[PDB]
Amino acid sequence: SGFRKMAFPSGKVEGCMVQVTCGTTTLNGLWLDDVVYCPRHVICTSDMLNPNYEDLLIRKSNHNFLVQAGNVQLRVIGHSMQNCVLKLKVDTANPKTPKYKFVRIQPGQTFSVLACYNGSPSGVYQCAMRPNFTIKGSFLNGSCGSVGFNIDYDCVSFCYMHHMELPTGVHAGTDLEGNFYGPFVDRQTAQAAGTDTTITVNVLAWLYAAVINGDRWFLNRFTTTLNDFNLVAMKYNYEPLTQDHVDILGPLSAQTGIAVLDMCASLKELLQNGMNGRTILGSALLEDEFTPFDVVRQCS
Amino acid sequence: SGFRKMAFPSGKVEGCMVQVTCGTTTLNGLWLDDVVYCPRHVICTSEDMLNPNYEDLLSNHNFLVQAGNVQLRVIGHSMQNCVLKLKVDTANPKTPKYKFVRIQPGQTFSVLACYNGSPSGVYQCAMRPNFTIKGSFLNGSCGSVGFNIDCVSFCYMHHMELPTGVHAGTDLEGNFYGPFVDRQTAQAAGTDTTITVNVLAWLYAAVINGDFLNRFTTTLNDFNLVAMKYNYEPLTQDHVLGPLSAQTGAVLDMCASLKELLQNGRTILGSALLEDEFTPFDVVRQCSGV
Ligand SMILES: O=c1[nH]cc(-c2cc(-c3cc(Cl)cc(OCc4cccc(F)c4)c3)c(=O)n(-c3cccnc3)c2)c(=O)[nH]1
Repeated sequence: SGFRKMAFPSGKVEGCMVQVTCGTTTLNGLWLDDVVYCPRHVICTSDMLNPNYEDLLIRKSNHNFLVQAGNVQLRVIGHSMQNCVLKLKVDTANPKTPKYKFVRIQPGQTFSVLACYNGSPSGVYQCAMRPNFTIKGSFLNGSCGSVGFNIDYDCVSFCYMHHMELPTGVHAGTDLEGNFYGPFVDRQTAQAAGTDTTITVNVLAWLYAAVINGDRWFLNRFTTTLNDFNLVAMKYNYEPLTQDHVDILGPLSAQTGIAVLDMCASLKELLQNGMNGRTILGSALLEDEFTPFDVVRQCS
Repeated sequence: SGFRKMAFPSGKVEGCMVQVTCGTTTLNGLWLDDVVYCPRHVICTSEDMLNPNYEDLLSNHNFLVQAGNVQLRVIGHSMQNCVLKLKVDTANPKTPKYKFVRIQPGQTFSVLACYNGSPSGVYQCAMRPNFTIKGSFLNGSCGSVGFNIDCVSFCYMHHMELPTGVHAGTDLEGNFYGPFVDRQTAQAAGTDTTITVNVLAWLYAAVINGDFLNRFTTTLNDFNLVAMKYNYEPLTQDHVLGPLSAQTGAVLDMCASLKELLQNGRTILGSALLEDEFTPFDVVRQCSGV
C-alpha cells in the first residue's frame, strides 16, 4: 500500500552537476563525458531584452568560462552554441558519467527534477510537463541549468534543462538539444503561455491506482462513448482523451477489470459531484501528475 | 518561486544500499564501513514470524550479502534491539559522513525505497503523531531507510506494513517508532492527528508565494480549543517559528486564519486539504536554496 509523488534516485545526476561562470553570471551545468551543457544566456548580462547570442558568443574565448566541479576548475578547450544550449568542451572526461540519453518528451510526461545551486543539488522532486508546455517547479534564482530526467534500469534519460521563470510563477526550458518546449524564447519580453488543462489520461491512471490500493467509492454503474466523455471533460478544461491514451491505459484496465470507458464514466461523475468530503489516495482533488507508467511502477 | 514536496538528494545513500538474503527471505540492508544493518526479522521463516524468539533463532555463512554483483563475506553477526548487524570483510568505500539519530513525530525526512538492494525512488515523509509514516512500499522494501542531510542523519529503517496501509519501523539502533513489535500478529495504529505547527508553516510558504489571511487575531488558548475539536496537535509556545512571520509579517493571525479555515473550509499551493508534511525548517530550506 501507499502512494506518493516519488522521484527517481538522483544519485546518477548528482555526479554530473557542475557550476558555470561567465563574467558576472553563475549557474549550473551538466557534465557528461568531456562536454558541459548549460543555458546559453550564461553569456548575457543585464542583454536581457533583445540578446544577439551569436554576437555575444563571438566575443568570448574558451577561458571566458569558469567551469567548476566541486574543488576542481575544469579547463574549457572549446565551445559552440546549439539552439539555446551552450556546449563546452573540457579536457577531462567526467568519470562519474552515467549511461544516458537525451529525449524530447510530449506534454503529460513526468520526470524528476534535481534543483541545484552552484553545482550543488538542493532537492529532488517529481514534475509533469503541462499541456501548455510549462512546469510548476520549485525554482529560485541560481536554478538555471538544473535538469529533469527519467531513470530506466541504470540509463538516465535527460529531458529538461531549466532556463527561466515566467511572470506567472511557472517555469520554461529546453530539451538537452537546446530546443525549447512550448513557444518560448530566452529573452525578457512578454511571452504568454497557453491555457493549462488537466492531463486527462493521468487522472484516469490515478483512479486506477486508487482501485489497485483497495478503494472503489468513486465508481458507478455507467459507461460512456469516447466522444461523450470528451464533450463533457472539455468543459472542465480537461485535455481530450485519444484512442492512443485508452490503449496505454490497457494494462491498468486488465489488472482491475474495470474498462477504460467505464472508468471515464467514474471521472465524469467526479467532475460533476466533487469529493463530497472524501479523499482519494490522500488527496481532495483529482490528480494529474502521474502517468500510467508511473502507476504501474509504484503500485505493482 | 514555486513549492513542491522535495526530497534530499539520495546519492550518498544509494551507495550504501545492499541486498541481504537469509533462507528464502530477501530484503535490503545498509552498508556502512564494514557493517551491514537490516531488520532482524530477516532470520525468520513465515512459520517463525508468527511467534519469533530472535536470540534463539540467531551462523555467518547463512547470510548472503550482495552489493551490486559483489558478494560481501560475512565474518560476524549480532543483534541490537530490532536491527541485525552483519560485519563484513571489506568496508564500503562510498561510506558518507553519517550518524544515527532518532526523530520526533512531526519531523520530516526522505525515504529511498529499495528492492533487492537497488534504489527504486525517493520521497519526502513525515513521522505521523501516531508514530507511523504514510509511505509507499511493496513486499521486498523492508530495510529501506529514511534520512536527512546536513552529514547523512539516518533516522528510519522500514520493517512492516500495518493493516491500514501505513508503515512502521525503527531508528538505526533498532528501536521501534510507536507501539509495535516485529512479528506477524494483530497490530493497528492509534488515532492520528494533524501536525498543527506544520500547517502554519505551510500556510506561510503559500503567503510568501502569493497566496486567505485574516485580520481577526485570536489568542493561543482560544486556538487550541478550536484545534482539539478538529484533531490537531496543540500549539505550544515553542512552535512559536518566529523567523517565518518576521519574514512576511502575523503569527496568531496565521492561527486566526487557520482557526477560521477549519470552520468554514479554492485551494492553497494547489492542495484542497491542509498539508502538514512541511516543517518550518523545510519552508525556509526550500525558499532559500540551501
Ligand atoms: O547568473 C544568473 N543570471 C540569471 C539567472 C536567471 C535568469 C532567468 C531569466 C532568463 C531569461 Cl533568458 C529571461 C528571463 O526573463 C523572464 C521573463 C521576465 C519578464 C517577462 C517575461 F515574459 C519573461 C529570466 C531566470 O528566469 N532565472 C530564474 C529565477 C527563478 C526561478 N527560475 C529561474 C534565473 C540566474 O539564475 N543566474
